[PDB]
Amino acid sequence: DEANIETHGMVPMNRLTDDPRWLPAMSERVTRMVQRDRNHPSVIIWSLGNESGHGANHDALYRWIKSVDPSRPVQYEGGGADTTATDIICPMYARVDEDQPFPAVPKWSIKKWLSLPGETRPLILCEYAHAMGNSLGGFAKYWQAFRQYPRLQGGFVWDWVDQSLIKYDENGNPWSAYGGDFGDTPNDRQFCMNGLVFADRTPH
Amino acid sequence: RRDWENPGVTQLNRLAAHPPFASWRNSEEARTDRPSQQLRSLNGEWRFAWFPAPEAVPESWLECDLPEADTVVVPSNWQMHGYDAPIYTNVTYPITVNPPFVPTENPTGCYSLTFNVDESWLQEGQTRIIFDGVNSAFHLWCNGRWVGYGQDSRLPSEFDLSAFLRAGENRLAVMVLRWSDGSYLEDQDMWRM
Amino acid sequence: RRDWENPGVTQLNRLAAHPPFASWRNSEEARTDRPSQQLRSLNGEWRFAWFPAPEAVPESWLECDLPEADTVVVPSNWQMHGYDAPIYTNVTYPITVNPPFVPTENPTGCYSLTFNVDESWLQEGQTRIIFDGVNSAFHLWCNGRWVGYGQDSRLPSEFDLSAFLRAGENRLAVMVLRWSDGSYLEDQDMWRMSGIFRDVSLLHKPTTQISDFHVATRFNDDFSRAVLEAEVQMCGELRDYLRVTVSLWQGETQVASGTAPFGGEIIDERGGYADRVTLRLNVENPKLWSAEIPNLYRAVVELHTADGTLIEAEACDVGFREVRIENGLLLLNGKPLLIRGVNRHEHHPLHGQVMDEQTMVQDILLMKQNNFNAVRCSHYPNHPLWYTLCDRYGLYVVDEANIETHGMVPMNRLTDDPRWLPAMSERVTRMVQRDRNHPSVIIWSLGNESGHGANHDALYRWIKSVDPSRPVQYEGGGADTTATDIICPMYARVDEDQPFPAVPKWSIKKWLSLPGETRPLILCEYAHAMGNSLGGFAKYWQAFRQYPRLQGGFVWDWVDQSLIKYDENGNPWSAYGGDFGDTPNDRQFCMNGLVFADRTPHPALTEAKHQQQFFQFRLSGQTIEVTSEYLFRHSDNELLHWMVALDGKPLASGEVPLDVAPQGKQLIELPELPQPESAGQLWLTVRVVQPNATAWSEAGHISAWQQWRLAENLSVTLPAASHAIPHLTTSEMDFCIELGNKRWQFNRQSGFLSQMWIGDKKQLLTPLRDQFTRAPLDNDIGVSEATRIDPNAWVERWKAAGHYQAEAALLQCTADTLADAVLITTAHAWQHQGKTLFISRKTYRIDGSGQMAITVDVEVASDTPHPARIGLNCQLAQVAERVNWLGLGPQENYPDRLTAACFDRWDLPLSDMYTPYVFPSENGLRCGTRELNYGPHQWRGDFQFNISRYSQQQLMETSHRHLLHAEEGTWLNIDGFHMGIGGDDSWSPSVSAEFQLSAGRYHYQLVWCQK
Ligand SMILES: O=C1O[C@H](CO)[C@H](O)[C@H](O)[C@H]1O
Ligand SMILES: O=C1O[C@H](CO)[C@H](O)[C@H](O)[C@H]1O
Ligand SMILES: [Mg+2]
Ligand SMILES: [Mg+2]
Ligand SMILES: [Mg+2]
Ligand SMILES: [Mg+2]
Ligand SMILES: [Mg+2]
Ligand SMILES: [Mg+2]
Ligand code: NA
Ligand code: NA
Ligand code: NA
Ligand code: NA
Ligand code: NA
Ligand code: NA
Repeated sequence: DEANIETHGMVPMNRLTDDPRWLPAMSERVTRMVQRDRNHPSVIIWSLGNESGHGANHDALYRWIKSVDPSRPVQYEGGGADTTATDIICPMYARVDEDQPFPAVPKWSIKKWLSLPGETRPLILCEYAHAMGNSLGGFAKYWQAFRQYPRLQGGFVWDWVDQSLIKYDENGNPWSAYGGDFGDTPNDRQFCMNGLVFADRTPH
Repeated sequence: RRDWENPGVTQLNRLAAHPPFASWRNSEEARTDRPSQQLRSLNGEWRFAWFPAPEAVPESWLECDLPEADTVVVPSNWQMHGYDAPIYTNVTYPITVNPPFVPTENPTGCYSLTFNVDESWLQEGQTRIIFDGVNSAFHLWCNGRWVGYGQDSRLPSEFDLSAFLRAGENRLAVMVLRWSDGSYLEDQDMWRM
Repeated sequence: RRDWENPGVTQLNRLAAHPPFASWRNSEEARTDRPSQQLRSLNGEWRFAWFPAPEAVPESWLECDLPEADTVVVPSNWQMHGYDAPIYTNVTYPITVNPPFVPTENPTGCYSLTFNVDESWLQEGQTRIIFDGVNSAFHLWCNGRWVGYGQDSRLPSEFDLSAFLRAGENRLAVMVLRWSDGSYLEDQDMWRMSGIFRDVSLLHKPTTQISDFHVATRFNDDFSRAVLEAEVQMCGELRDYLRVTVSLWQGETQVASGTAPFGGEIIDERGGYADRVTLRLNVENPKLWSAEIPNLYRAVVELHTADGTLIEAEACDVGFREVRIENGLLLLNGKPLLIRGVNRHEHHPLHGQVMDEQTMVQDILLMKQNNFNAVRCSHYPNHPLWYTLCDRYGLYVVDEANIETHGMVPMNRLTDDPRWLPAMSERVTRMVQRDRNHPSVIIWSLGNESGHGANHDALYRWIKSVDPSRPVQYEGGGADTTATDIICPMYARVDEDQPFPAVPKWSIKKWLSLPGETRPLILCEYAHAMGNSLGGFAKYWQAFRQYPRLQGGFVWDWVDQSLIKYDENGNPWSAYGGDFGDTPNDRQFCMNGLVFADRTPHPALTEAKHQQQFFQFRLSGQTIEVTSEYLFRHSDNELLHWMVALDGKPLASGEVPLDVAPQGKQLIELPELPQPESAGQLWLTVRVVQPNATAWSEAGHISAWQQWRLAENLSVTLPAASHAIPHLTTSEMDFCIELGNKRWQFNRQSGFLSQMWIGDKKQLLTPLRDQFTRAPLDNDIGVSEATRIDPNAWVERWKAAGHYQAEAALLQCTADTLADAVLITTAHAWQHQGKTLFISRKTYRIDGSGQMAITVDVEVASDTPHPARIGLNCQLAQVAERVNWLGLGPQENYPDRLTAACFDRWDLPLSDMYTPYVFPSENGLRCGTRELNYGPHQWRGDFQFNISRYSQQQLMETSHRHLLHAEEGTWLNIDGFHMGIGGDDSWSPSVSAEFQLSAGRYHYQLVWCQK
């Protein structure tokens, strides 16, 4: 269960999340979620949000949750996926054997990430195997690693369904539309379609 | 105030968050998960009118249904009704980056509903309204009188209507803003509706 | 709306918090800390009008001054000018508890000011106004236009007036609310006042400016190398030509410097802070900061173009020091501290909560002169100058968020509520943003008496995250919760456990070793100094020195919160709770200091000075071992003075230079001393004297002392036979004895010495009789909340057992004629409702020398509560100018509070033998007395005494010191034994057992004679 906080377009990404003036607004998105959902057994892990860099408000909120509801781990990928604000190393798109050593927020090979000096947490990818169009190449590589490495405990594919929208042609025949198709601009075209299933639920 | 341009005001008069409730008055029904007569759905047909900005909303909308509004299903996203376009942006915010402000041209959906309640609710008890999801922020009025305001498009916003209810017909007016300071925290890679 | 009843709204249009700015436009002035033309004071005469609720304020006010307004000085607390009453309440909120609402009648202070602004300020840049402290909430308008709103009485609120001002004359209108939702977080135990009580200033900054800056210092392992890191952020016009230069100076010498363009390192996938830059300066062998030697450097932060144009400059004093807890110890610069602390409120008997430089300086001098090295900001951020002063003079400070919700039930009702998280967070976050660069602040505190809520854990974490250089502490919820890096209890005792449910106060020694516990322990409050108190102080200090993890504590507290009132005659007098019509109130509970409100010391101050000494001594024959407790400095301004005296008669003395390294020792061999064969006890006294004056002390200041008994020669000398023998005359009603010009009359019905004559003059106004009670001290009374009431308190136990009303029953009175004397023997029983509480048996032996030897043996029922004292009392007819005694002194001292007193021959004016505690009680006792001289009398034995013009009955029945009246003659209380005074807390019995008179049988002897 993930809080409704995403500040991706900021520069740098934690611009708001590291600022105390935004703590109150972020805080409600995290605490009201816990207050509402805490008795559901299916919820096993709380998430602080998505792509918001890593700011001190995150550390504050991680701690709030840990004190109020000790029954579930808290995770958060921002800022490097292994920050002080996450109980799980939860990268997005880290590769199996290949490192992607970006400055500040590298994406190590998942097998390698586990054994970095002093690291002991479980690793579960918050997002992996980007299913955009003809994709899923290399999927088996992940599964084989998950099986061999105890601490490699799986991940969440990105994503379940294409966000395509229906539009109608001259004749009233429906068609699958994407970014820009509504005159919307700027837009990111087909980037909203990344599912394992078409919008009507027919499988890819 | 332009409460929608102030990250320090994320709600006004909103009640506290809590797990799903039904106010069952019979233990066995609560046990079986059956319906509660104390919990009613207002989903269905509502009156709706679109405006280019909150400054364009006529004050009379508070007191009476606008002749130009249309009748639409709620819940709904307005773009799906063709009132305006849904926008598909990944990273780049759909509005100029200048926290906490938003554009002056800020599409506004005016929703309204005429309803009434069981006599016993006029009698005693607390009658609240629950909006499971309003995107991105909104002001609420009942029988022309202001009730409160709420942000966070993905959690319920509840207000106590007890003191506003009246006998016979009652009118809700909900002014929803497409953009608000809450949008700054709602940059997910998806259609912006 | 009513923003003042909505915790979700704590400000409107308020600017971000930041460290002290002045916007200098010349670097040398910034370096020198000279005044800045860009920072003006708006303090001074303002116009003011009081209203009973915000709704009574007329609209016109916004536009123009109200004819009936008054001109008053700002900053000020309006209660101090008489507009309404300050209220004195401890725990119970001054308003009805119903968050977040406040009463509809809510005193509103309308303040206004017409002032000028130079055209130049408006031609360019930004002009902001800064309100350092407004209690409790406020709206602000400029030239009739609404600017913004602010909450939190203890931190600055700043607003941009750039668009609101005009050349020349301008007018502010400030509407201040006494009560707001902010009041729910401002329940500290102090007077409840209101107004613009801190400075108001106007600051000009350039459009492209330094919007914040943080200074850090990290060290190598032995502190021989440091790296100063300063992160600077700007607002405005971001351009490639901009640069920041940070230069560090030691005196007029620049020791390091760095220049860089803006653009910090990459921090995430979206890049870095292009509006930030971090400069790193290497400093070799830095001079370190500590309370012992407050070495400072000056960091100057210039914002400029690369080609050389200074945009503006900000600056700060920098103290190189590291604070860390390791292996269970709080270390400063790698050495373990021993906190000699005190809690200090910002209180002035005339100005209320307004602080001024002189007062602060005065407090700091007195603190250091009395061996304090630390202060806790109970319970809110202080006036900004306080920090500058602590940085410069050298005191460790605990900076505390202005959050206290004591009156809630349970105490964490609000701190555990997420709806209150935003309001609490601003209190913590803006405090840290303003005060993070001050070296004096070594620990952050989350507030006080607010229970332990999840909001505390979140905020603890926030700070740990933005500022890893200082520990975070918080006592609420049991003192050792997950929200504190230090076990910081309030009033935990040294050896005695107080196992309250959920939040027990364990003995401090035991607390440290509870299973799994490893943190250091520093009391955030201890040794409650209310009235005649500080009993047991030494017990604490002994433990702190013996247990490494017991690293001290902050006494509660520095200064009594008494306010000045004026009588019909216009004479000033000290007032406390309820003295302004305020009610409910907690009476004198607001007075708990080591000093009176005008800074005159209470006697307990001297006990704290001694126990907090920085030199300890041991004696072994002819050798004195001095040990230094300083961690960083050598004893470079100190000499040891030693003196040996025989019962006060000086025999030999000398001085020897002290040269002891920090934590080191020095042995000092004393010369061959007297061997007088003449009777008496030899006493060695040594004092540490500072020969040179300092920033905080004068030449000759004494910083430490200690005494030891050397040899004693008991007297075996038989006094000569008298050429005389007293005669006895008896009648049914009296026994009268005569000897020369002397006579004593013993009443056969009462059984006491009823009159004595020397020559022809009567000596007594009241007979000499036993006394087993004292006018109860604040600690005997025990109250922390003014009807109620504790049956377990001392005072109630004695009252109920009948001690104050027991009547002497005569059991025997006989007279016998001796060879060279007359002897009177008496026995009396004190009873209460059929119960015999005490039995007093005595003998009075009058000899041909004119001496009267009185022997007394008392029995105390084992089942009655231990009595306050076992002694005699009488009202002497004579009123003498001076008191001369051979015993402990010179200041008042009690059994559990006499370590500081020294045995010598003392001589003081009568009035010095009375302590004017605001709330009167037994006072002025001096213990360990062997001879007492007053007027023509002399008393010898081994007793404790007090002497003054006020009877115990009077002290007991009067509530304020100004209402006392000297009685005729002099009251003298001479005790064989006197109970401890207590003080571990002032709201439960606190006198240690060893200081309780529980022996059952007591024996004392005195000789009364003339001189
Ligand atoms: O990093 C991400 O990758 C996905 C790309 O399709 C999508 O934007 C997810 O919301 C985001 O977390
Ligand atoms: O516990 C406490 O005791 C002191 C008693 O005077 C005073 O009330 C302090 O504010 C409080 O923290
Ligand atoms: Mg808002
Ligand atoms: Mg994204
Ligand atoms: Mg408020
Ligand atoms: Mg220069
Ligand atoms: Mg010009
Ligand atoms: Mg309190
Ligand atoms: Na695995
Ligand atoms: Na996508
Ligand atoms: Na110690
Ligand atoms: Na007090
Ligand atoms: Na010396
Ligand atoms: Na009294």
